[PDB]
Amino acid sequence: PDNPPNEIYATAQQKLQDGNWRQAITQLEALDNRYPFGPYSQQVQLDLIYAYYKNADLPLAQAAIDRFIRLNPTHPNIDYVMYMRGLTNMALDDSALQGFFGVDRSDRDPQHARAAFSDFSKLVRGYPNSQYTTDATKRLVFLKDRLAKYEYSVAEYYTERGAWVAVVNRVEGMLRDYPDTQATRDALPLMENAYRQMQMNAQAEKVAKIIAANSS
Amino acid sequence: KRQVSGDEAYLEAAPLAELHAPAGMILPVTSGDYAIPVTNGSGAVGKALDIRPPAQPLTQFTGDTASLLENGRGNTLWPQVVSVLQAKNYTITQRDDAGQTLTTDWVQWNRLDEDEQYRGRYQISVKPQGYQQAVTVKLLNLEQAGKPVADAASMQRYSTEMMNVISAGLD
Amino acid sequence: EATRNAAALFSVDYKAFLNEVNNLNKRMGDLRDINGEAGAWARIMSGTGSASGGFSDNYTHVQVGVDKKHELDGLDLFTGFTVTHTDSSASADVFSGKTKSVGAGLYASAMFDSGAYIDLIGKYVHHDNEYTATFAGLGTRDYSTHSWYAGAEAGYRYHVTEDAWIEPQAELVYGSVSGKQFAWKDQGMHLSMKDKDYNPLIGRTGVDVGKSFSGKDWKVTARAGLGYQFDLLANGETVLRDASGEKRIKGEKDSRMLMSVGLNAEIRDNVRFGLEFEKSAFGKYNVDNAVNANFRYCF
Amino acid sequence: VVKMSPLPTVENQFTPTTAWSTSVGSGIGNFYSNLHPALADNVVYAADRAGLVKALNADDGKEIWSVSLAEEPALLSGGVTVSGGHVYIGSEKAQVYALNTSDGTVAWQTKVAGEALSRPVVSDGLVLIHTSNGQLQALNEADGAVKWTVNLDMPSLSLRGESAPTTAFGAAVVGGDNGRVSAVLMEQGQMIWQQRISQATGSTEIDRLSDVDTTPVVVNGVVFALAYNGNLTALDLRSGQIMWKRELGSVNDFIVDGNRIYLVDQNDRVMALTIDGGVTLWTQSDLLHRLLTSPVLYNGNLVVGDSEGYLHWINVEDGRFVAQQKVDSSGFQTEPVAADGKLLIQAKDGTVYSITR
Amino acid sequence: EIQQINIVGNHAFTTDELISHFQLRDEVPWWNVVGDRKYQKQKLAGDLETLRSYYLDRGYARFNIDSTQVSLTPDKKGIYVTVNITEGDQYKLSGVEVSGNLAGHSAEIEQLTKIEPGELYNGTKVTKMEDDIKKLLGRYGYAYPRVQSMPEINDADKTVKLRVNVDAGNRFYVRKIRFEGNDTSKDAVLRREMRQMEGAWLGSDLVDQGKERLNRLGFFETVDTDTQRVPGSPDQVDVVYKVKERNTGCFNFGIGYGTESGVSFQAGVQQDNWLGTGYAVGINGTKNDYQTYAELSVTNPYFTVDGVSLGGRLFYNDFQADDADLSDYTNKSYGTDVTLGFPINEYNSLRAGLGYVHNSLSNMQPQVAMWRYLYSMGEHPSTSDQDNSFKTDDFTFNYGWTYNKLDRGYFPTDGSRVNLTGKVTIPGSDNEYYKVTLDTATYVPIDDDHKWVVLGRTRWGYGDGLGGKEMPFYENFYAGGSSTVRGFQSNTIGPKAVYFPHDLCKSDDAVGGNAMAVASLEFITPTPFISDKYANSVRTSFFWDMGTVWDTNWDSSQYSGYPDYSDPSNIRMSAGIALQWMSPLGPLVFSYAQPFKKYDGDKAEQFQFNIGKT
Amino acid sequence: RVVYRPDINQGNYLTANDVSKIRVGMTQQQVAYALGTPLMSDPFGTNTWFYVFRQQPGHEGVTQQTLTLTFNSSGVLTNIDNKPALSGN
Repeated sequence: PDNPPNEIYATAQQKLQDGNWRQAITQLEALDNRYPFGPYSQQVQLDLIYAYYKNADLPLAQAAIDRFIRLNPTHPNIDYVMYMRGLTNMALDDSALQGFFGVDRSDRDPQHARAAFSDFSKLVRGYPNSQYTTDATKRLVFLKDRLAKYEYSVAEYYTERGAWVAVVNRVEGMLRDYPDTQATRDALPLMENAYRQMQMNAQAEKVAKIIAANSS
Repeated sequence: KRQVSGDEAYLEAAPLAELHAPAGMILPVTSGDYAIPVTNGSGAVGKALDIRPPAQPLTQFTGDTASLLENGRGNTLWPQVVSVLQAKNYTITQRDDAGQTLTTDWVQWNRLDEDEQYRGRYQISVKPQGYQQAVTVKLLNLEQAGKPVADAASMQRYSTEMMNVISAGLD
Repeated sequence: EATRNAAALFSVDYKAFLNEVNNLNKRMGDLRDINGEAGAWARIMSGTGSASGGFSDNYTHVQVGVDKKHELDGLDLFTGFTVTHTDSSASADVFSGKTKSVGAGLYASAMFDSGAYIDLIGKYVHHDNEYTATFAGLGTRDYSTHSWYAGAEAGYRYHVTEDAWIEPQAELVYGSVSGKQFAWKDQGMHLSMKDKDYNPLIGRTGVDVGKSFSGKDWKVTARAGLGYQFDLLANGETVLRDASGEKRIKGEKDSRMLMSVGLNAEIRDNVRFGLEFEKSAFGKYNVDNAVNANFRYCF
Repeated sequence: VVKMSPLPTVENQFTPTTAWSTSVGSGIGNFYSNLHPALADNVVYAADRAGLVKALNADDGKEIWSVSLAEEPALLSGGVTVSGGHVYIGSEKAQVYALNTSDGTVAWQTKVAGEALSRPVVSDGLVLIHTSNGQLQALNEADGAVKWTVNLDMPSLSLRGESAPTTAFGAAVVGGDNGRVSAVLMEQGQMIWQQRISQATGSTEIDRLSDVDTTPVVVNGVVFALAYNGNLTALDLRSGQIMWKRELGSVNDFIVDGNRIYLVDQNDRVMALTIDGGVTLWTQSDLLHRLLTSPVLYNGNLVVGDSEGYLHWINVEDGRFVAQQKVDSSGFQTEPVAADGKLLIQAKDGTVYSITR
Repeated sequence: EIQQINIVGNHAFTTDELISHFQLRDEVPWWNVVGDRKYQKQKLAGDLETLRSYYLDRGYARFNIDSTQVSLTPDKKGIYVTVNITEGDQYKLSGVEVSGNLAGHSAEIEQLTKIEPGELYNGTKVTKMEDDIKKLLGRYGYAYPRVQSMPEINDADKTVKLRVNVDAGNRFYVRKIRFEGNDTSKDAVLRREMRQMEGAWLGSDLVDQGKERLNRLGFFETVDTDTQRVPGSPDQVDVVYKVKERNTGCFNFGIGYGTESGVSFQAGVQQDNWLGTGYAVGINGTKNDYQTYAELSVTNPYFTVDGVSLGGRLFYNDFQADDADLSDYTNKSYGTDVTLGFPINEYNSLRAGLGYVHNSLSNMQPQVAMWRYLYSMGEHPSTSDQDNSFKTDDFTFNYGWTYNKLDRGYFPTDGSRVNLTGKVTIPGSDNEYYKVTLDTATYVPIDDDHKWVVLGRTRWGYGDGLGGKEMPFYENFYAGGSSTVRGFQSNTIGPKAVYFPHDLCKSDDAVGGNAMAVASLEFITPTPFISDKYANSVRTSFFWDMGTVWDTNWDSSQYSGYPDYSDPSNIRMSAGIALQWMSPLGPLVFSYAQPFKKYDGDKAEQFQFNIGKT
Repeated sequence: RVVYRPDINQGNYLTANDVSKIRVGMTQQQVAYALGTPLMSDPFGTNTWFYVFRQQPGHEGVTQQTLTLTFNSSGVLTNIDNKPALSGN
């Protein structure tokens, strides 16, 4: 039932402290939909974000991020919301039984990693003076390495099959977007071999030249 | 709890090292959006970061700001603060200069769990005449918590939240 | 010999009635924890038992059913239909046989806001057995009968805690089964035994405590307790005539006890886990049940 | 369905009995049309839906002739009209029949563009039929010879049972499926004037019928029309002017007493209205939404049917259930006919019943 | 509620058959409740379009809907709908001509456009022409051509000529091929099934075959192709295969602590796709006072990237059934095999391999068939006594041939799958024999909706020894149960052992016949009680089953008193209803079958609950 | 060996008529219009263009044809080169 917001809000933050995400989110949703324009319902929406993230309710977390950013384009705490959106995408990406068996989820679907990289890039470009920028940048590095590994695996397969120009396009895009990764360094030999197999070595000497220059 | 959900595996990421073209050679790499701007550190990484909603004042909270911004007998907050300093917190301000209304409190050890033993600080208060209502600052001092001394944008908001919620209770 | 062997089959028929006897949250599912009055449930079990004289048996019952209803003001009553099939195999001193029974019936339940619930069920089945015994010269024979099983139960759920509820319950059920009459004239002597329609009744009082943790962190619906069952009536009367003379037999009451069950913890939306307990009443009548534990992990 | 159907009260002052029954065959059935017969020299001409048609002798109910016009069924729609020594009929299959009375075989058969819902009418040596499409056609009695096809406009929601035009001073007037009641000079096929008496006094046109499909009645210069959505109007033959208006309407069949005018509301509310101001006299609430038919004057009284097959009688002053009749248990959906001091009511299978007072 | 429909204004066809093709219905037929009688404007327009097609398809080109009217009774309960039309007249297809900047493939279009002269117009074949001409031009890689059709009509000659203009456009190339939705399976397993190679000229047929192969892999509940052009270069198109990964494989566990059996232990996993690696791993085991069974098997379908597969298995079967001596004999069977296979074309695969087996059986119950087998082996033990032991080891070579063309990977709605498995011995083995088995499953639908389908299952098997020998009985065929004749009993059909006295005593149990043949016909229909979302998650079938297994070696002269067993004529026959359900726990079946023509020892079980494989 | 190796195509194809349209001294745009957009270019050093036609019907000798068109860094055709390939294996 409805009552003054004091007791309901106090119980809400108290059970957030206890960590009972179920009852916490039920209470918060009830209070928010009861007072859709309360004095400080924005804090309630932030608590909704936190509850969805910690309760493993990721799609609802993403939807609530989108709703909050649409209703509140400018606020002293946008960086937190965008960081949570990126965290949502990150967490959705990497978690399964391969985590138990330690299988590199590198050549799987990269879409979620791509979206997370986009959101973290938006954040780090936006407010470098915030407090989440360092962890964000570390996540940027990890994600970029991951995408490079995925493209490397695709190129490796296409070489294995014998399609000698799809590999060229793939590794060329890899160079054009991942200039500072291990994957491109390892894929340069794929360039060399592919150019060799086309009877047009003229670019193959250049590939060997750049390989020798950067091999050290 | 209190950290990010995922593992700290990305903390062990490989270094981001670029490559240089040789003589008489060009390189088209600078043609995408996957560029990582260089930024300094001094940020809580790994599980050390405290992901937790930044509780809003419930006005001005840019730094440690705790000024009070519609009331006529707005001076009634000081006896209410005395009531707050009474059984409400059982703690009379360290310098309760009510005549000058500069009732600066003393450092405490209030606790709210969250894997934290205690978190209390001297939320210094002064009551000027600003804005529509009778102004009253809540600028806190150095926050103690379990640490000897420490401060952070969210951390200072935690101690200020205690002054924020209680002062707003008087409404 | 021949007279006692039929009683064991009547006891097996009582055991078949005893096997047909189940709980309220098990035979027809828990009265709570299901939000919709429209829902389908089932009951698959395989029990066993034994008695003095080599009378051992093992039965397997598979039943399904559905119910559909709407809501009301203070009592969300529901009702529906169900089907069942039982198959058992038993052995004795000089007797051994297998029985089966296919039947259809209806179930209903109603729970109040005070935690008290009631349930009822009624089913008609066509039970046919086929057994061989060398005593009395009968040999091998198969006989069929119609069984009308009617049962009622009720329970008082107490909200002891958020994850604990001590819910006493009491039930009473009566069933009508037409008897079979047969003469052993194939061996040379009449030895005719005639069994009439039996309409026994039996009640049961049981005290149990169920702990139902949730959130997939524990997700364990454990249920401990005990119950006592007493046969109110027993109409297993059979009149036998032979060279020595004429004899009459009648059914007997029950004073049986039943123990708790296993864990039955379904953790996540894709996994399962559960167990069952069996009462090894060796001292009383060398009685027993069947116990098992298994779980399924599907990727 | 959740719809109130009040029971009929019991009142009696005289006992009328059925003169005879006919049972022509599978007539109107569950359909809806304007199948009512015509009387000429003590012989009624009943028409059957399945293509049958029978002439019957009055005061005795004796079969004269009966012929079938099967094709396959025929689906007769128009009412029975007689002119010269012939009868004219329209069918739902977009055909028109000219039958030669006693002979039975069609004197001449022609085709029309659309269903002939409109009751056929003869005037000035031409028969006027209004198709269920937005067209009206004048046909010659010799052999077809469509004189003209005057076009009309209508939205795709109009209720059936289209209006029957009436002639006066050489010009025929007819209502429209949107309220545009118009007049046409019936010798060359030119449309003079029209006006919309039906006001769309609602929220959205989907729930608004706002069309007139009942025949107008002319008295000197005054004439009337009745739309489903209401909008009773008195208008004069000279042009599109309105002497007075009323927001009750909601009728599809009405008669005139010379001084008073009767009507049937949608909720089955019957009142008597005056020439000048149209003030109600009384009302009846015994049968609400029971789908009564048109009232007919007879010996200074009114006779009405119903969709329950319970014939009702009404006093000319203040109304009174002088007699209540029960002849069929399935109901009535036809239009009553009175001539030579005799009343006839059509049914589904018993079809025509001639009553005695 | 709708009441009447009329098509007044026609004089060529009857009203009833015209309205028969309408989805909208005006009146319910007597002895059925198949259809409803309401009013819906959108389906009125749809049926109007169908009516337009059903006139234009037979040379009534000069046809147009003059008008359509919907009305209402003055009671708001019954609705009449009328249509007034213009039939026009019959017309004849004068001829066809082609034009445009068509590509050098003009011969194919010209051949495909050929129509028998003297025939009337029909819009259905014309529409087929545009559709399949577009498909043809897409086969060579023109995804976006534009075609126009003009039916010139000469009424004075009752003729209609079609002028079709084709605009091939530009060449098309695929820049990238990106997958989406594969949460677990690695990109390699999806990419290795493709036939439209990245960086080449597009082929629509190649993309279609790729999506078909992804479907046939059998671990994707739904797959949808999508070809979209890049907003960059004028002629470059990206291709995406939006999949939705499903469940596969199960880990199960159980313990059977009980008085009558002591302790029974069961565990095992079986995935056809291990962690997305693409392997297939099945391991399981059980231990009991009567049973000790275990087996392990691993297969890689892509040992090399052409289609070559390599798979092996091992098994230990020392169950040691001793108690009660109920038609059981002490037996330990341990063995292994390894096989490799390769495809011979796009749709047929061969496989071959080698195997070692060893079997030790002691304390065999007496019966004539096994005594004859042992006599053929050269051993002559006592008839009434049961104490002999037999050790044997066998080298063997096995092979197989598979044809697979199925619209989907599991309970499909098209195609056929056949599989032949041959199993011969080789010199150096104690046993000398061979055995050939064959399975076939053909799916044929009845309409393009692919919801109602007929299914034909056939299983055959036969073998024998060579050089005056005979195979061991323990490797003989069996019949009865799911995946076989339904409803009878698990492994109940066949010759029954003849027990020696301990004269001859007949046994209800079977020993399996050397020659087996069964067949089955199934109607498959949707489930009316299942919503749309789960509609493609269950299956209801009506099955008619027949089967027969016998022994081709039966010296009926020596024991002519007992019923003959060398007679294949003793057919069995059953039928019933089967309900296949796919569950988060896996695939389940449910059959309520009533045998029609049954024999002795049937042990009829009208309720079977097989789990797995299905 | 004998196993089914599916057919493989590895670049934009061209014919004799496509080659005959080529003349030295034309701009990038309309030559791309004439021959389609090249799939494999050289962003390394010079901005030359390649047109490779490859066909490997499976267990058959690969057929290759290379058309290398070198352009100045302004947008016009500098020179061309054609090669029926089939050298080596």
